[PDB]
Amino acid sequence: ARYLGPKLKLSRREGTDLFLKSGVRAIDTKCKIEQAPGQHGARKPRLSDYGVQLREKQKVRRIYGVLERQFRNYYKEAARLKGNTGENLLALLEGRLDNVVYRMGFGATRAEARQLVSHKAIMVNGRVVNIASYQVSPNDVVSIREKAKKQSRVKAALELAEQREKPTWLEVDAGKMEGTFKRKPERSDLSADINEHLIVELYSK
Amino acid sequence: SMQDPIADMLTRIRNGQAANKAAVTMPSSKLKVAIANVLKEEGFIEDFKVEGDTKPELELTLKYFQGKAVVESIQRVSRPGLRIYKRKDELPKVMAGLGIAVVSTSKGVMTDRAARQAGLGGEIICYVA
Amino acid sequence: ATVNQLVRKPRARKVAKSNVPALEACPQKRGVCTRVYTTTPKKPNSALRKVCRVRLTNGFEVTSYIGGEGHNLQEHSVILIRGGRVKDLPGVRYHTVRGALDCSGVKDRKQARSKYGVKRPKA
Amino acid sequence: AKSQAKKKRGHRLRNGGRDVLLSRGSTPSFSTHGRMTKSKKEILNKRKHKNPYD
Amino acid sequence: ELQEKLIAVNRVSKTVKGGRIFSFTALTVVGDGNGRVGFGYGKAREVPAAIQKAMEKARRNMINVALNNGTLQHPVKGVHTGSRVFMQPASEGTGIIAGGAMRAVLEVAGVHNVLAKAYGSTNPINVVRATIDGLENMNSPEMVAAKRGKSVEEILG
Amino acid sequence: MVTIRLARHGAKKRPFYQVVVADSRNARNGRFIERVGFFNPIASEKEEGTRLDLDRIAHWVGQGATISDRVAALIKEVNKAA
Amino acid sequence: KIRTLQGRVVSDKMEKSIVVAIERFVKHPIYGKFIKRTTKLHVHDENNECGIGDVVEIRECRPLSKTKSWTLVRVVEKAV
RNA sequence: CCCGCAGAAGAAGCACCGGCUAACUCCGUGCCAGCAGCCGCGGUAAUACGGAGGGUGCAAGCGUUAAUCGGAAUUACUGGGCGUAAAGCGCACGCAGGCGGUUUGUUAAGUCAGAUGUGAAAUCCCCGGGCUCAACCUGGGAACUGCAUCUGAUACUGGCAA
RNA sequence: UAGCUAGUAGGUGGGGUAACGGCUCACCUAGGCGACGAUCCCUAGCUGGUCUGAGAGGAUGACCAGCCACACUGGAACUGA
Repeated sequence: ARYLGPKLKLSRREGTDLFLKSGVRAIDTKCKIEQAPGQHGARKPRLSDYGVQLREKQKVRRIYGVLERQFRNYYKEAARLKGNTGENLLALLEGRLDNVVYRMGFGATRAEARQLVSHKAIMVNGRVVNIASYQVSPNDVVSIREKAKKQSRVKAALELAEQREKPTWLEVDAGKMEGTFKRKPERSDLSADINEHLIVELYSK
Repeated sequence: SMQDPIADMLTRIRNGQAANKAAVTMPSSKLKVAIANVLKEEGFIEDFKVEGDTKPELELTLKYFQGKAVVESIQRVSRPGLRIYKRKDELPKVMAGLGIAVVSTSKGVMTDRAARQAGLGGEIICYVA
Repeated sequence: ATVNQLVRKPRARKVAKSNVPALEACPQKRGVCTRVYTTTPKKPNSALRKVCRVRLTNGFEVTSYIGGEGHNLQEHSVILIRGGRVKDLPGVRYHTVRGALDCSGVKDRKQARSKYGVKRPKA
Repeated sequence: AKSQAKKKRGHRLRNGGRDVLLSRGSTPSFSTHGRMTKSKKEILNKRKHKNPYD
Repeated sequence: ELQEKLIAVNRVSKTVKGGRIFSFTALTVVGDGNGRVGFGYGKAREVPAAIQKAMEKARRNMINVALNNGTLQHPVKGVHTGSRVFMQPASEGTGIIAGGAMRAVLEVAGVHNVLAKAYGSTNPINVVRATIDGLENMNSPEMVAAKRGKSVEEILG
Repeated sequence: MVTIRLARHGAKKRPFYQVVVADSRNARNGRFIERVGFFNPIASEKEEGTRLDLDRIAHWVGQGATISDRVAALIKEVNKAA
Repeated sequence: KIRTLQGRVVSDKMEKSIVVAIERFVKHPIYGKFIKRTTKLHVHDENNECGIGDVVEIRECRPLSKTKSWTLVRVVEKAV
């Protein structure tokens, strides 16, 4: 129900940094992101349009760590919801709790934030919350509980997250290790280099 | 053997616009006068007139824009082999609103838009694009 | 195509014919092997194919292919046929489930073992 | 329809039989046709692996 | 910037006294991304020569089309020799859903949201000709306002 | 007897009784005449589920209904707290 | 006003009764056309007066025989 | 449900990789063994067979079979055809049926509009709520495109009269 | 699968039912149904709904709920609201 294999293999099959290792060292020193994984990595595939749609959907999947039953249900909910289906899917994906913990900064990666959520070290609105797929509403105050507030990886994660680009649909504290989800992230707020039209075109087939 | 005079009228308009004729002529009737009036109100034909006394004829002045004909497509919907009556929230739009559907409603023959504004449906005679 | 003609007699839902009529719309059927033998395929192939006359539990005596390389089947063995026509064999419309009742899995196999009933090599 | 030869065989098997298909020479279990490896025409337009053009 | 998309490379033959002669024909589309699309059919003895011929042919004979933010104006039907393409405006947020060559046409023309089906034959040359026929026959509210002698709100009110 | 009783729906170990009026001889979750409210026994604090339309229940007892004991208890409860 | 069906007598040969065709005008559920469907009804023709080619007004009532739960209320347009 | 303990500790398979269709090389075998959904592959350099390495997809599942709808506009009402691709009866008359030039009046049957009763509940959809989330449960709505009655409109179709 | 039906179709009167009624008997009438498919043969529990589909449709009707039928097979009444 998780990937838990080599992660740079995933990001080099995508051909881009998926922010899924850390930021503490440059990824082109950690591995070779320009290639593809395996024996025939240096040979490049011509990649027909089904390959382009599949690569885009798999990239947005492996960024957030979601598997395919859950991602299809995210598509079903996004097409159910009123408005732009692609930006609906992106706001649904960004509203996940493990993503929210990463985006505040209490985790080096989505996987670290998912382990910190699942190990009962996160409370939103004063209830400790264990599920990583928790859809975090606006005006939710996600907080680290005091049982794990004195944890070293949280402090290092806040420092490298301050080196990362700060989001704007939430406020952090970092002195109380908590944060308020301000608003639903619209499309021209998050990373503007993925094509959600390819994902909705893939699921339309 | 000439069992749809309305479709004969629409056919005459369509053939005239295809053959670049400046005015078409046909036998007249009150329904044809009403359809010519709603076409003139919506701006598809220039003018129309009736000629005879006991055998009245309808003359329609066809309209042409800077290269071509104004009536692009004109289709008869409620043919006599299958009549079609639609309620006031099933009045369709033609060309997503840029065309008109001539709708014989209970209080006269008018467009689909005028029928939908007045709040009543009826028979749908033709589509005009 | 005239609407009055359709009213007098309507459009016909065409054909519902099945290629596995001795399965009787059931996924598998077991049966006893009447004769295990080897026949030969159509024009462009020229192999030797291991099939069997099986007599199913619904009374149908059909010919079923045996996949894999080598089997243990003989007279009076109780196999489980599956459905799925092998194309170049004349009139063989079914398949044996290797790993079923009285049909052993394929020996020495290490890829696609689920289709041939080979258990995982517990190294 | 069954052939005239087979009808004569059936009459002579009913009337004091011999079952001459036993005395027929037994064919092998395989097929004995002529096998030819392909020509240059067939190999040149076999269109295997269908790789697209660049 | 005139983006461009190759649709279908095909190998055609011509039987002569010696043997057969294989030559490659390519079909491309070229569009600007704002309502200008064209297509080009090239033919040569090598694939890149056919590609360059098709691109230089598609670049010249581009048509213009008026459309919405990313959408058609009204449901149109384009017919050519074999194909009976139907295209229809969609809501904002849904991608172009068409088939193959129609996807390439609506990619480079600047259309982003369309529900589109191909009835009849689905040869690529004919569906490209049918799609560009339907796009060229799509008419805008302002040009039908000029055609009928009134305003856009006079049509839509 | 047309009794006003509880029909138990809801999940396992999370019941939810529609306060309902039906013939007494039918099944518990069967053929009812109308539902005159509900009762959530495990509901919440300040998100309260217990509703009765007492005009229709009074109409039914004026017609000759026989209230069950739990429904009569809840009528007592919502009358004393409403 | 009470519900009354208006039909045409098909036959009257029994005794004190008629058989009345009542044509209904229905849209077809598939093909959309307005077709002409006809129902026949044994009708208690009281006084045995109605002919065989005329129109009748008929209301439904108590079952009067094995069939024939309908009765004639008034006649319009007697036959030629 | 909460708290405490020990330790990374007890917990990853299944199919596929010729095209359709995402992802390729080597070794074995040599129209054999075999694969196959279709096209088809195997005749000594097989990206199609069997294994290995690598990869791709899904994941406590994954494949195969069976059955259904889809794609199939391939029974076409929406939404197809009929010179030559399958398809105008050899030709005509004509009953039942289907359709009906034009004007006025009437009726208001078809048609349209409003109301009323009904269209069980659950399911479906929308806005909420409760289970840590979800599934699930649940409140309120909309919906049930229908039928019947009443009151109107009467352009168009029908009935009638000229 | 093109003809089917003599309590058959209707009437009058006796009986009978909680209740109308060929429900049933006597008499009279000769009808009644059917090309809008009677009759006969095969198959099938029906619906709210489920699956699919853009919809129109198509396939289906397990769980849940409404209705019907049955209780080893064939028949019959008793008791009782």
